[PDB]
Amino acid sequence: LSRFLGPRYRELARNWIPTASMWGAVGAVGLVWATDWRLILDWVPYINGKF
Amino acid sequence: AAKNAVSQFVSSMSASADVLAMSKIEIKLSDIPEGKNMAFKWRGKPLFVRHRTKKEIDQEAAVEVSQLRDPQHDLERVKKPEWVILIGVCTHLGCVPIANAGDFGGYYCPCHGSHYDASGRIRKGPAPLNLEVPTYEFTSDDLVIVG
Amino acid sequence: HLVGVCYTEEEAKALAEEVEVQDGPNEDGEMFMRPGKLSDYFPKPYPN
Amino acid sequence: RIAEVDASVVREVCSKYFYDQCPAVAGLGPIEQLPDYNRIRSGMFWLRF
Amino acid sequence: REFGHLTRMRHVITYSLSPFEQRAFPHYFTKGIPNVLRRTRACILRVAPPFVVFYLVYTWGTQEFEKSKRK
Amino acid sequence: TNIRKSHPLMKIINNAFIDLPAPSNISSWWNFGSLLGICLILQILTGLFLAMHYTSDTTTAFSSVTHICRDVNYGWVIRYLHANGASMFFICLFIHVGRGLYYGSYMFLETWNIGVVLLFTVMATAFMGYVLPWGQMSFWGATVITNLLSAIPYIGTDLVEWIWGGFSVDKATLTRFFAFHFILPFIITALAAVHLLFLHETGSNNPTGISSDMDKIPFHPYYTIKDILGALFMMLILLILVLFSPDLLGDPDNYTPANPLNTPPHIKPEWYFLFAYAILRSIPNKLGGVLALVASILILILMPMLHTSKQRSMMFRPLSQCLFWMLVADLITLTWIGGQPVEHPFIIIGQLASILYFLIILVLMPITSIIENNLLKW
Amino acid sequence: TNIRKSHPLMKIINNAFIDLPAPSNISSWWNFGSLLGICLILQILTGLFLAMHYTSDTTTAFSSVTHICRDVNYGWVIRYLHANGASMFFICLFIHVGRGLYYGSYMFLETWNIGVVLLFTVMATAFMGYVLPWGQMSFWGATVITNLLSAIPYIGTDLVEWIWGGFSVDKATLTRFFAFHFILPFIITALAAVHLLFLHETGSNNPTGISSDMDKIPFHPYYTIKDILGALFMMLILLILVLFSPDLLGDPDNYTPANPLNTPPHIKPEWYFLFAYAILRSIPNKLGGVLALVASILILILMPMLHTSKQRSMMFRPLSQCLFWMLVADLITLTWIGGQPVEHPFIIIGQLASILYFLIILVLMPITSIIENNLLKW
Amino acid sequence: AAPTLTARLYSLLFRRTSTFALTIAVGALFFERAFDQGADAIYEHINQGKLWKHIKHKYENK
Ligand code: HEM
Ligand code: HEM
Ligand code: HEM
Ligand code: HEM
Ligand SMILES: Cc1cc(C)c2nc(SCc3c(C)cccc3-n3nnn(C)c3=O)sc2c1
Ligand SMILES: Cc1cc(C)c2nc(SCc3c(C)cccc3-n3nnn(C)c3=O)sc2c1
Ligand SMILES: Cc1cc(C)c2nc(SCc3c(C)cccc3-n3nnn(C)c3=O)sc2c1
Ligand SMILES: Cc1cc(C)c2nc(SCc3c(C)cccc3-n3nnn(C)c3=O)sc2c1
Ligand code: FES
Repeated sequence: LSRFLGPRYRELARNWIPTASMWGAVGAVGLVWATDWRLILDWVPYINGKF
Repeated sequence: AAKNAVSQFVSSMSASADVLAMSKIEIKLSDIPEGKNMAFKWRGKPLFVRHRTKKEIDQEAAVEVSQLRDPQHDLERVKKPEWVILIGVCTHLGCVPIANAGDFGGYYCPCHGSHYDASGRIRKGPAPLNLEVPTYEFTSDDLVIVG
Repeated sequence: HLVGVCYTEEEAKALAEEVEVQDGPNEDGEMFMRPGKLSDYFPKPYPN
Repeated sequence: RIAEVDASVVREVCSKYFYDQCPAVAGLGPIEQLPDYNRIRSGMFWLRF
Repeated sequence: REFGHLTRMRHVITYSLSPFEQRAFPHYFTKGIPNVLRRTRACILRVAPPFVVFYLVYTWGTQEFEKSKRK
Repeated sequence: TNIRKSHPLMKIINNAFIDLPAPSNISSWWNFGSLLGICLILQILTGLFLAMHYTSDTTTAFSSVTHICRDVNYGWVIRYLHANGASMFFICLFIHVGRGLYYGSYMFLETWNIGVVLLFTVMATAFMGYVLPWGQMSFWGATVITNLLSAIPYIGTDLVEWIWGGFSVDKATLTRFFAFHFILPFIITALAAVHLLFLHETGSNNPTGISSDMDKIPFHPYYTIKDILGALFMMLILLILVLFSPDLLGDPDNYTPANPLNTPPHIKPEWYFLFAYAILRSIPNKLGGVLALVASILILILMPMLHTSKQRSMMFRPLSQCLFWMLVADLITLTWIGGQPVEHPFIIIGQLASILYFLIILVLMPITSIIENNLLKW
Repeated sequence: TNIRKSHPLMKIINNAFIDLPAPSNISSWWNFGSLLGICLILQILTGLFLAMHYTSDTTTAFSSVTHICRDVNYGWVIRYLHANGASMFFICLFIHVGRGLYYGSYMFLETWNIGVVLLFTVMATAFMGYVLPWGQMSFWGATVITNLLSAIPYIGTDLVEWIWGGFSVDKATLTRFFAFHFILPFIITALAAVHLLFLHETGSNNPTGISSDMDKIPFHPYYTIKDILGALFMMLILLILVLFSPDLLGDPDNYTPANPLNTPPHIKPEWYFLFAYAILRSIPNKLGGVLALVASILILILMPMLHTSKQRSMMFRPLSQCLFWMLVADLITLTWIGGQPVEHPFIIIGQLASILYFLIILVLMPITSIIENNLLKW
Repeated sequence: AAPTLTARLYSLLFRRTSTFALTIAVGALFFERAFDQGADAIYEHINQGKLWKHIKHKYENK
């Protein structure tokens, strides 16, 4: 289609990819806290949460 | 409100055992004499211990390298030639046969034409890969910590 | 239940050894007897 | 002085004067649905950015 | 969405009769049979030919599994 | 005054079921929404009876199910109500989805997207319950899913040794299968209330596709009596199965207890999972198999944006109706192939019918609607 | 588009919790309604954990409760959360009722009458759960109720041999106690939603008794932050009991298994049933005992028509406030007497305080409000 | 009119509201680094020579 294409659509995407990778990287580091993701737990070894 | 209210609720039902010292802690005895595979009810499915004879080695090393499509041999996984540890599920679906039946000395799967060998080999289709070997460390002389 | 409280795991198998117990039925035998397996409760003191 | 103004100048000067600031409010009736001062002051910060 | 707020309509009249003034079965097997023969004639050529294709594949499929065995 | 319009509880009942405006030409294909709500309540009450006598332990799971069919009073009728009531749920659910697809009801966007979520949650619920009796199809059904669930690239093997309690199959293994299976039908109930709340904003579609505000009738008494009659005709058919053929839809191999050492001659799931199983075995890969299984339910959510016709329903579109029943006759083919063994004729037929399921929805349907627009000059 | 005011789900949340008009002078006695809703959710989640490991059989009931405190991981913290969370529920419930009685909140007639129903249903729920562990108070507590429940004149002995499964005491006995105790907390939840629906028609009362439509504030953020703070202060006190004194409120005699043979030295219920037990043992009859026990909860429903004062709350009525705390100091007396043995001093004190509980509510309070009207010249 | 050090973080991060809701995640770190120095070490100090790992060096001599 061309209802969404234009110089104004990815205009506000270029303003929101900083609000996007922050959409994604927070949820990506949110996915280790929940289910005790143990192959990325000691990605940085300062979190010795498992006793 | 997060680090101890979701992060600690797994063990009641998770990795942590409830019987603690139980079966991969045990002092495995000769709980089956030489040449059979009898069921035991621990680690879920029967780990099949077997007393290994003097000429079952050359059943396993006379077979060369080409058409067995998964290279995982018996000099590498289990540390002693006269010892072995097995798990009772196939790679694709999950069957193991009735004991001591087969053509050249393995376990013949009557689903649609398979036959697993003794120490975790497959000659047949449509099985993709070899047998699960269980975790182990032969630490002792004769009290078996398999896991 | 005494491993890490007042005894180690050795010193605890070797105390369960000290009394043999009455296990269940098997073929080519009877309900046989055997020493303690470290999964045993403390042995009871009156038949019934 | 008008020709120098562009979109990044306007975007910068508005953040200096508006963004997390305490405003002053006056009202003359009937004003029962004029929103609370806490709800007005929370309307100065944003949701996404 | 309630009844007196749905649409705007002008110049149409409706006549209706009470349920206690009527017969339960005026015509049941003297219009019920030729009206379903009209509704069946309208649908058949859109619905039936895909299921005649499942039949010819079932019949050929369960005939090349029998002759694979015993020559 | 009128207490139906001024009482705080009776107002909600009156706006939802009594004075609701409804189209006058609604067919009996619109009966199956309340039939689904009857089938859900039936599975909940019957399942709460079986859960007081079931034991989740792999040494006594098969024996606690034979005990209720022989010892407990009225346990045999309640057990076979539950197994046959689940086949009744899945046949009404497939009629319901095929209705909304033929008549263009997916244009109610919030109502259609809550429905695709509800379809996943009942399919996962029925899978967990068929593990619980622990015969030789509960065993070889559980392992086929969870070695296919170890082909998730980075967290896959983490998730397979969580559901068995940490392990292979033991006493604590079917406590997690049982607790999921207990909880999910009560989330299905909450998602079905939100489902109807979004439909109350527009009212119903009708077989012509054309809006009908000029022709509404009240819901009571015209569709309160028509829905009671269809529910009685459904309780008749269900009891014909419980009392005259209670083992017709099941498999005999699930009356043998689970044995890793013995061998089952074939692997056949329930009839309502047989179409998904045929799409799996046509992909020689184990990452591309679990992808194409999940993409066959998730393709329903693309139906609003694939619509290129000027009209809403298929009543006046004769070329789109030949393609609709080519798609139904293709899901019958995939149900037959899923219960056959894997040899030569049933291996090429199975993958040429997995291609046709995606070629009709994604390519042939949006092109056929544009040809119809052009023959009517829009 | 304000999406808080136009979305179909977000509208309901906004009208109920965000933009709700509330009085500005609401005290922390108005905190205990949401504390009761926290205590109910806590008892449901913790109870659903204990029900996967409990066994309802009189040979293995006591042994399945010792197993979870010793074998199952985190079973000891979850069991003592449940026993101590039930004392937390009953202390918030008695604060809640005493609030609505002092400030005159019973004038909301539909809200007050749903509340008296909710008080019966939580008292019956907590009775069934204390039977389930089967020690020597679960035994001698069950028989004292059900030989008092054979003194119903025409259907009494029909109902006592229904709840034990038909027999005296056996395995199928605690399947009926367990199934009632499972189901009733989910009916309590449905009655508490209807409870708040009728309060939404008027809004809240306030400590002065005077209507406050000229001084409303929004519920968010002023009482969303004040209710979160009171809930955190309640989770602190509950964990002081679970982690530093988990056996303070219970009785030691329930750690001995039930035996019709041995003998318990005393019969003492839980602290929150001790006031009703003292009214029972003051009536030398068994029909007039079960009547006066049920009439001590059902007297709350006469509070709207016993009100003879010109003002709504007790803030400006100093003689009605001396009678309000004479009634609280009389329920403390009846709690102490209910845990004492039946000898000479505790037998006349117990029946002179059962008379005073009915003399204050029915006679002395409506006469004192008329004297106050006359000293103010209405 | 020299003020006190309140506005460390009013301008940079806690103004865009980003780090106001992120401090539950970004701000989850290094306090289970810092409170073993509390509760655990206070616990073994009140009970000195009474726990198992105090006295276990005797029978652990192989
Ligand atoms: C447990 C599952 C479900 C229940 C209880 C349920 C219930 C209902 C009910 C009572 C109606 C109104 C009456 C009717 O038209 O039949 C309805 C309508 C509808 N449902 Fe469902 N449904 C369920 C699942 C689904 C699914 C899986 C879908 C689609 C993927 C769906 C989509 C729709 C649509 C689009 C409508 C409106 C149709 C129209 O008015 O033409 N629902 N549903
Ligand atoms: C949408 C709802 C449900 C569906 C589709 C469903 C489906 C099933 C199925 C297919 C089985 C296998 C039965 C067999 O073939 O022998 C089963 C078993 C079982 N289900 Fe359900 N179920 C539902 C709801 C529930 C609920 C709500 C409960 C409990 C509260 C429950 C409890 C049980 C129990 C205890 C078994 C034990 C095994 C047996 O009785 O065969 N079910 N369920
Ligand atoms: C499980 C039981 C209950 C729950 C969850 C509950 C919940 C609530 C909540 C959230 C409120 C509003 C906030 C507040 O004023 O505290 C409220 C108010 C009220 N409740 Fe309850 N309640 C319960 C039991 C009762 C009982 C037993 C009674 C009386 C016999 C009662 C009578 C009232 C009254 C009269 C009000 C309005 C008070 C006022 O605004 O001054 N409720 N309840
Ligand atoms: C308003 C809600 C509830 C109250 C006041 C309540 C109260 C109680 C009490 C006082 C006990 C005796 C515990 C003891 O002293 O040892 C008990 C036991 C028990 N309750 Fe609850 N309960 C509630 C909800 C539930 C629910 C919803 C369930 C299950 C789904 C449940 C399951 C159990 C079980 C299995 C036991 C026996 C195990 C044990 O004694 O710890 N409870 N309950
Ligand atoms: C016997 C019986 C009883 C009841 C109480 C009942 N209730 C429904 S749901 C009604 C509804 C709502 C709430 C919202 C939007 C649309 C519809 N609706 N409109 N047309 N049709 C066929 C619908 O179901 S079916 C049914 C059958
Ligand atoms: C969304 C979704 C989820 C799941 C998890 C799922 N699973 C299947 S196939 C499972 C199966 C096999 C492979 C073999 C034997 C029996 C069963 N089986 N298990 N339960 N039921 C009722 C069965 O028929 S499709 C499907 C779709
Ligand atoms: C933290 C928290 C969160 C929520 C979501 C919450 N919700 C309530 S219930 C609100 C209410 C309704 C729905 C209807 C009528 C009156 C009141 N209401 N009015 N004043 N007070 C003290 C009331 O509770 S408390 C509470 C506390
Ligand atoms: C509405 C209502 C209903 C019932 C049924 C009820 N019952 C009692 S007294 C029961 C009892 C006795 C006599 C002796 C030992 C222990 C317990 N007992 N049983 N459960 N709990 C928590 C106990 O303390 S007041 C009350 C009020
Ligand atoms: S099915 Fe396991 S070997 Fe073929």
